[PDB]
Amino acid sequence: GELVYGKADIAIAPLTITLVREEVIDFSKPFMSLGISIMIKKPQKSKPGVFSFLDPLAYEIWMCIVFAYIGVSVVLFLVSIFNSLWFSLGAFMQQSLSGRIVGGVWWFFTLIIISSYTANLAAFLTVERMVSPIESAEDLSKQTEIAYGTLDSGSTKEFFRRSKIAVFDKMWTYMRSAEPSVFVRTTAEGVARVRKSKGKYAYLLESTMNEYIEQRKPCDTMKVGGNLDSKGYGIATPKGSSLGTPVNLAVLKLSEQGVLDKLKNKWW
Amino acid sequence: PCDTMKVGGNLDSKGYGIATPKGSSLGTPVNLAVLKLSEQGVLDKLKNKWWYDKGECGAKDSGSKEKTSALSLSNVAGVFYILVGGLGLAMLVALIEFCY
Amino acid sequence: MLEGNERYEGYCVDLAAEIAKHCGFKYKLTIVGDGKYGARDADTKIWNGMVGELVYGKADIAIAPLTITLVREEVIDFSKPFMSLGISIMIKKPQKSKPGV
Amino acid sequence: IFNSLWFSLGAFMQQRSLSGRIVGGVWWFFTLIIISS
Amino acid sequence: YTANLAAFLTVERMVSPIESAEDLSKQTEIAYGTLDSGSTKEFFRRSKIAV
Repeated sequence: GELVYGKADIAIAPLTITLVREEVIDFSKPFMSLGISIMIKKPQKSKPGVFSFLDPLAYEIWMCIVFAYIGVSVVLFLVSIFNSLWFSLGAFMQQSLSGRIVGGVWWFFTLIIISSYTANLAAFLTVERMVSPIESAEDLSKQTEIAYGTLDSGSTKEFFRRSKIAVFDKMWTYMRSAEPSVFVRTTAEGVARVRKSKGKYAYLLESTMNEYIEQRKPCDTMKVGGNLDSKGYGIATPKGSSLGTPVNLAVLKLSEQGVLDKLKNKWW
Repeated sequence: PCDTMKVGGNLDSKGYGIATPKGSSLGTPVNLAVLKLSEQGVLDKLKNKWWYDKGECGAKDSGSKEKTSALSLSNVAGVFYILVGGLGLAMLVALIEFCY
Repeated sequence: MLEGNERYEGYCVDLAAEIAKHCGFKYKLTIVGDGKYGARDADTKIWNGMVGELVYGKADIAIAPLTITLVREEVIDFSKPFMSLGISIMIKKPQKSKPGV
Repeated sequence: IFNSLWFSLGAFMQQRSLSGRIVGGVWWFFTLIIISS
Repeated sequence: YTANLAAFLTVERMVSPIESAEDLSKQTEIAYGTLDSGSTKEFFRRSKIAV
């Protein structure tokens, strides 16, 4: 209102470019691209438990070795009743020509398994490999353990409301019937809800603000996956002003000489 | 054959546009009509049309390759196939010992 | 077998009809010369390309993936960007190799 | 106890009753993991 | 034998190359390049960024 009413001549600020603002003043070309990204708290994975003890061998090897135990402990029944299983449970306990190469290929078989369980068990106490989070936004919509929402009023809530794309429509039919209120009051209240959720709540916002929180304390959020839409800021001048075109031709000289990206790499 | 994959973000910020002659009559109205189609989502809908929809690797854009925490079942198979290969060779010698 | 605007299909072909829907004008689809872009010679200082056919009167508007640059902005009027992009990385995604006995 | 710790230290070492036979089995796979751990 | 098995598991557990511009600039096994004449090559020429 300070440009159309004359209370200002030019404006340089993170101002989104829209169609309604273009019918009153003159917008320049964008100086920084952004879009709706995803922000989540770093997978710390400081939650030790039993589901991580059997993590070495997979859910299919732990359950495949027993088919070899009872498969060898029952062969000792045949190569020699309630005493053979009493000897084989006492044989698979501590580590005729038929029964000879039975408990030896079974040795060399339990060789590699005990050799392999120890090998990979060192591979995840070396690097926590902590950073393994959901990134694709289409993956964020197919679950309900971890809630997600947006701002109660803004350009972000109106993006999912009128979308004729299949992936984004289901994201909307959730937050409309999701109780309790998955919507926050301000942007300062939305960032404070992901931090006190033990990693059970998410927030969507622009990639300029999402790429800025990741590099600030307490250093826990991380932008995951590409953005959802395409948008950019700009500079405005009054219609017919003597600085509308002179400034528009100046910004494009900045991005080509690597100045806008050196500024984006400076304050971020 | 969907053997490529975009890794990381973009290094620089650039974009395409529609061009009109300087002072052309259809200059501003198209500039306004472009903002109308971007906000109406018609731009990202048509972007999703000829890329993912009519694209030949629509399936190669949903699957993910991550660092598995566990050990592979395949390498352990080389041991199970040499164990049962000994259990079977063992029962072949039990019969020649029961007759002699 | 087709003729006119039905011959060509793609992102811009649907973009053309949608631009001609909120501005209403009979548009004829034409292909520029030799798949040309916006460039300027150093010796002759002659422009060529889709940008060239807009300053020389052989066309009225150009709709294509045209990189928005300063040397192109001083001569024609660019609309707002309808598609953001950037230089990225392409690596052959591996890890499809299968362990064997 | 003088012969049970004699046999438990001797059964800690290497990695005829069905009840005692299954005792020898669970103690290996438990110590086998801690030695691996 | 058990000692050699754990070395290869940890090398690949490093997960390389990770997705980034610098990881591509840090190793030289998997080389990298652009186009000979275009807006892509001229980008790195006059770039005053360390990476």
